[PDB]
Amino acid sequence: KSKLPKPVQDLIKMIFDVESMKKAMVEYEIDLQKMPLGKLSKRQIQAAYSILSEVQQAVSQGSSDSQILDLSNRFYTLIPHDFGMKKPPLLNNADSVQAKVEMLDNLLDIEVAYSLLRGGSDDSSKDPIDVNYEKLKTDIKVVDRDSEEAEIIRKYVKNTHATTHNAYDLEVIDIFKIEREGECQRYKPFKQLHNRRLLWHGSRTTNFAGILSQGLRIAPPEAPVTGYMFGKGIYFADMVSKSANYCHTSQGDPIGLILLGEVALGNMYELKHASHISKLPKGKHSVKGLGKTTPDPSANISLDGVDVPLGTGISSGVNDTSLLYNEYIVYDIAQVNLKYLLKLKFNFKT
Amino acid sequence: KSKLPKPVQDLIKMIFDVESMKKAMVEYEIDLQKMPLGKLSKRQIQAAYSILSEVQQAVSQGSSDSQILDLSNRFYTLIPHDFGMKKPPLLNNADSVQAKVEMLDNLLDIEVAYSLLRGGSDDSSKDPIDVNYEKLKTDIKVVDRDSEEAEIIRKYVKNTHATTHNAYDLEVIDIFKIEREGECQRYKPFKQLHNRRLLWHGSRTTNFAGILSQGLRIAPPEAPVTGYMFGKGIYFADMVSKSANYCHTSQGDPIGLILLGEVALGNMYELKHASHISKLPKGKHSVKGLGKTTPDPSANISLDGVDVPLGTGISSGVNDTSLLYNEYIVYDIAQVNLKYLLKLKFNFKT
Amino acid sequence: KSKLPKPVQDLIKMIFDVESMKKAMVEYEIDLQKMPLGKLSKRQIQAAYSILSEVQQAVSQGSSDSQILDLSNRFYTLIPHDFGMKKPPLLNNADSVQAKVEMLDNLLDIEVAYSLLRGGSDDSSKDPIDVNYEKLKTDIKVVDRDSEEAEIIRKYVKNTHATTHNAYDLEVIDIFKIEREGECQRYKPFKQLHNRRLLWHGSRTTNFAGILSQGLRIAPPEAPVTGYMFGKGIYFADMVSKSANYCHTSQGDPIGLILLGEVALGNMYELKHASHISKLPKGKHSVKGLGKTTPDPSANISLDGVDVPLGTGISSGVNDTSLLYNEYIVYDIAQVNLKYLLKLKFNFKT
Amino acid sequence: KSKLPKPVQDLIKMIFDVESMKKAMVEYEIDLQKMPLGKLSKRQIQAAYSILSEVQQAVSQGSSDSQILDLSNRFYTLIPHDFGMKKPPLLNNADSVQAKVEMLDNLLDIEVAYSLLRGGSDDSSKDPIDVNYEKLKTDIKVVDRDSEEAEIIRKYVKNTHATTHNAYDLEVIDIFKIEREGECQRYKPFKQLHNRRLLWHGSRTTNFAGILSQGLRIAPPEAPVTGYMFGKGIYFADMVSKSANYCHTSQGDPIGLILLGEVALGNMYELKHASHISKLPKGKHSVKGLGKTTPDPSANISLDGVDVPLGTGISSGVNDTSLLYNEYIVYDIAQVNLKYLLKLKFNFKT
Ligand SMILES: NC(=O)c1cccc2ncc(-c3ccc(Cl)cc3)nc12
Ligand SMILES: NC(=O)c1cccc2ncc(-c3ccc(Cl)cc3)nc12
Ligand SMILES: NC(=O)c1cccc2ncc(-c3ccc(Cl)cc3)nc12
Ligand SMILES: NC(=O)c1cccc2ncc(-c3ccc(Cl)cc3)nc12
Repeated sequence: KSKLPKPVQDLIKMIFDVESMKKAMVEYEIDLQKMPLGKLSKRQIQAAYSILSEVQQAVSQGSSDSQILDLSNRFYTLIPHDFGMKKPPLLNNADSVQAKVEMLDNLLDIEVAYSLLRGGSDDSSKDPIDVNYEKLKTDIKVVDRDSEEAEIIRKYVKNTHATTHNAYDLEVIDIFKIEREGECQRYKPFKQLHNRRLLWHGSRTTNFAGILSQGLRIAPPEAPVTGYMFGKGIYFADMVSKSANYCHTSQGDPIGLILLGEVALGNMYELKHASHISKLPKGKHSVKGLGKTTPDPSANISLDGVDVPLGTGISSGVNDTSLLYNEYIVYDIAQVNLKYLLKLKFNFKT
Repeated sequence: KSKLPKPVQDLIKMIFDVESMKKAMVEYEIDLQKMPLGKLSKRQIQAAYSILSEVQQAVSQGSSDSQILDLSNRFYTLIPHDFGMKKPPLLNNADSVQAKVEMLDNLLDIEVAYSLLRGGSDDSSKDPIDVNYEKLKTDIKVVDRDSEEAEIIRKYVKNTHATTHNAYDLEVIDIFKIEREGECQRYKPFKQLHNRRLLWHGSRTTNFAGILSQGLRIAPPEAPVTGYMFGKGIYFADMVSKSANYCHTSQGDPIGLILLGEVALGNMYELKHASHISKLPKGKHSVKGLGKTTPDPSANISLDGVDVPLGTGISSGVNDTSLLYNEYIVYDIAQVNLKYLLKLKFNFKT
Repeated sequence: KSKLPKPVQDLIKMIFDVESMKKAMVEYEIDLQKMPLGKLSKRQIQAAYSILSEVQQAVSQGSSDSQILDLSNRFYTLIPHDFGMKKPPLLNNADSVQAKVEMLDNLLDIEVAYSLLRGGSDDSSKDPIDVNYEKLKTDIKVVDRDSEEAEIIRKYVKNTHATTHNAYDLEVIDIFKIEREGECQRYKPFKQLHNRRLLWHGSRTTNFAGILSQGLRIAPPEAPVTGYMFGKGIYFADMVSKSANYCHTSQGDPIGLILLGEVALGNMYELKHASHISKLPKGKHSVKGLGKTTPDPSANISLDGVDVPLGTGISSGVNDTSLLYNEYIVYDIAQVNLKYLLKLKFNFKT
Repeated sequence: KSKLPKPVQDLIKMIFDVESMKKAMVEYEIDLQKMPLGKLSKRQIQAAYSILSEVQQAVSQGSSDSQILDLSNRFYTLIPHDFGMKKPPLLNNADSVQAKVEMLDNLLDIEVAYSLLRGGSDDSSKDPIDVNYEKLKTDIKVVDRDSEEAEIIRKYVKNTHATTHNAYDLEVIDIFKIEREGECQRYKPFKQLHNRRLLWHGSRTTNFAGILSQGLRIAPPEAPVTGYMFGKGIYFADMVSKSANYCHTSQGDPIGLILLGEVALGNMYELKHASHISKLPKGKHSVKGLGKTTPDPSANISLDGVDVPLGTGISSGVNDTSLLYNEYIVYDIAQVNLKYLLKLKFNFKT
């Protein structure tokens, strides 16, 4: 039925916990009585995403309340909502839509874990976990907290944690040398570039499912342009906390998982002001966003090629930037490979 | 029974309407249970505001994370919210905080209608109505549907209806020549001030009972300063529709109330960009926001010592501004003196 | 000699100083020996204007050394310059191409005072002063150092003398009453507009002959819009010293002339930033640049009606705007009506 | 006579012609009468630097008119000028000082030359050439026209010659391989940095005597930051034409001198908008100005650690940058090792 160490089990389930996946669709106010996990789909969410963009060009170009209104109505039709007896919010405030973008985004992954799990259960193998874990196509290699590799990972978390995120705290618990389904032959031609470094990348536990079926993806095409500060692409941080801030956990759930991986940054194009990048300047490969504080460069290990900014993040010279901390964004899925997949508690400050 | 011309009665009961008030609070995601309508308090609200003002300051300074945490919990608790099955919408985005600034503004009058309501269950000289009528300390004397005034007033409504404001059609149902007791007395000084014209003012119907009672009021000190495009004051539009857009009358409640008052402006301070200010430049008595559309002035009829921009919408010749229509914002509750109240029906083309 | 008040004569002996003309040109580095005073022409200078304009819509719009080099040539050949053994300045520094604008302006005026100065002023009856007077086609009368009028002027002068302009002390020598032949008939329409004030206007003395003959003109079309802060129009001030800084007086020539005209402002367009107006917004009849300082408003007095801003300088509530002091620009020449022409002597601190 | 190859003999005499020195002094209107070479002085020029920056602070911090006038006086009273019969320019244009930064910069070297040229003149043996050659304390050797290096340097020129610089062609009259005494080891410590490359530097001929004897240096402490775009440092280009322009040659004086040095940039703090740097963001070594057009990135030609941008100039993604071409700044003089010296003729068609 099984064999995976306890920590692996406490994981394989979280990934397919069809229960939570519901409490999540609920959080976004969905009428789970017309839009259940069973009738989800990329191609549908995609239509949702597209409606959202036809609303960005709406306000911007200045559109008749009629048009603004129609749009908002279609969106709430192709994506049912359960408000109760309260007036359905408006979608013409940029902030309003962005809220929806975040929503539609966290959804994408969900459609996977289910449709991906709504089958494959026939050849009587082992306990439910094995039949799923197997389809992960990800050798969830195990790591020891008292050997070598992990030894370093310890340092990372501890230091890369911002002073402005003192609303909770971390506590290393599980390290697992995750290894995708041959994403190796993919990230190899992307060695031809300097700048190999391990950065974070947090998310919602309900998401870490498809993050393995076909790793970190970039906002599909139909996504709104002004949806991201540096455009549609994979985002990374050299500050654990900041990336943790993307786990979204409450007092009754101080236990989400994070991830660590290296990207082929090559020659990074660093901005200090928001820009919805479409094409990289010729010669450039990635984009860095200079924040007001940064892992002290004076100190930071490395090896095997990759680099690690694990120095008491101090204040950089940049002082006309909008960001508070750094950001790294590459625009080619094949320009990244996942190495380790942590997980720790968030014991807040209620 | 009653001694108010039929229409004036349908009005008394409409604004002093029991059920609607509760119908209005629920939709705001308020938990009637823990938040009993008969428990609203003038100070209980001003306490809420200040929480918001602190929530937007620290957010516009990327301060700490233990600010939104604590501050968010507090608010939702002071003002009992029943998200039912949804997750408490953190007020971090510094955007959903505005929708909150709004609600309170509303709650303010709701709170006044009630108190004012619950205070005359004693003597019984006439129908409940007439009793609640002597409470608005105002003279609501109907206007002869067929006369100059109606013609003027009605033509005003029709002419300054803006195009981009398509989704609803307007049709005057009845005009009321209101006269708040004493308003005439404090407005007296300001009539020696040049530049005073009839502008519009919309609002939810459950706020009128308190408006006719204590008149138009600025946001309290406690409320944020970045809550209103041009600071805390009494707003006015010269575009009927624009001001009607603030009645929030839906398919279910197709009729709202619009207020026509006389404003002592004088030396206006032009602006094309939103600028949250707390004071006027020397020699400045009001602030005027420039819209790309405005009433043609060559048609500014002068109701004896008062102007009326009944001039059909036209191009102002300004274009680098961020307003599609004008706004007038006074900062002394005395510079105002309401003259007309009107009932209208909204014909939606959704 | 002549039946003209001694004073009126000295004013004439002033404006009609030919030698002082060449002096100007010289200070500009012009080659009199190639461009003799008697060789000036309006089309020349005008055609010179377009070159500067052509540099604008070229220089900053991205250019080629060849062009700037070429256009700079076309310019310097068209208008001779003597720099001696020193490679002549190349037009492409904005501040550089800008002086040429300040240069050309002063030039267009010299030519007018010149062609006028000699067109038929050598008759029997009376001498030159008398003959050249009538050329001015403007009544000129003396005002007494005791007339309520003079007391207003003097008051207006000393009170509105800015504080940054501390490099000289003023002293009114001879006040004069004037009236251009047929300007009243030209100002009659606007004579019935609102907001009329006594604003200043400073100019180089050897320009007056043309002004008292042609009235204050607008920089010809062919001038780059960018060569002027608020588009091409007439400029006035409420700080005597702001327009006085334009009389181009040295110690050699410490006595200058300044104007007090009646301008029909109407609806001003309150701008605090700079823009190169080409068209005006509806209803607008002028533009008023906002400055950090301004005359005290409650100090405004009135002479014959016209609001005169003789109120001691005050800090305005508009601090961010570019201008340190106010400005007024009208774009139709008929909105101005010269009344008083002063004759004051600077006391320098150079 | 001199035992040095004639070509070298020409450069020594050229960069020591006391006449072309004076031609310089006059180029700036400097009064040679009351301000002759022999009277120049390190202390003097420096003191004017302080004044020059006084004009900066006082101008960007405001003040009044009387002060601006006094500082200029103090400047001219220090460095005598002869403005013929023109109006003595006023320094306040915030860039009218820039032209003075240039002057004072030149004056320092011009002064140096003269000083070296007199500390060892009354000697006897060979032509004063070998006498001045040794004073430079820098080995100079001719690079054979058909020397492999020659084909590379020339390639660089013809390739990195900007298209907007079409007001002159370029021909390499001479190529030199110089080696300043001492500079080989004060640079050694920076030979460990990364991104060491060949970059251009163009300056005045009368300026080279000191440059070879003191090496390229950064503006003094007294000197004002406002005089430079990215602060006091040593600048470089990768577009020979860009550096060419700084040789200030004319149809009269067509021959100029430009340098090729290998700068140790390391980790560049890349900007794209004018900024007067003070501190260099941690981890940053140099500064890079981004240009709209740039030497083809995939054409780089490395020479052991030292990269060479000889690729034709094409376009880079950057479009919001304020620059037309790249730029390079190091804020430590020891971070630059001079290598070659070209003597080239310009070819204008004017
Ligand atoms: N993923 C990270 O750890 C992460 C690190 C750093 C910056 C990020 N900026 C935006 C987002 C982001 C998160 C969720 C969604 Cl839906 C869109 C963008 N993530 C980020
Ligand atoms: N209501 C009007 O007639 C009105 C007219 C013009 C401008 C306004 N700007 C802001 C608000 C406003 C609306 C809702 C809330 Cl809660 C606060 C302010 N109202 C306005
Ligand atoms: N003329 C005034 O008295 C005067 C008053 C007020 C503002 C002005 N702004 C610019 C110029 C101005 C002056 C000379 C040149 Cl050549 C161009 C513009 N004059 C002004
Ligand atoms: N030297 C170059 O070829 C050169 C290349 C690139 C940028 C430069 N920016 C400023 C200056 C500069 C140097 C001295 C002075 Cl006085 C003024 C400007 N030179 C530069």
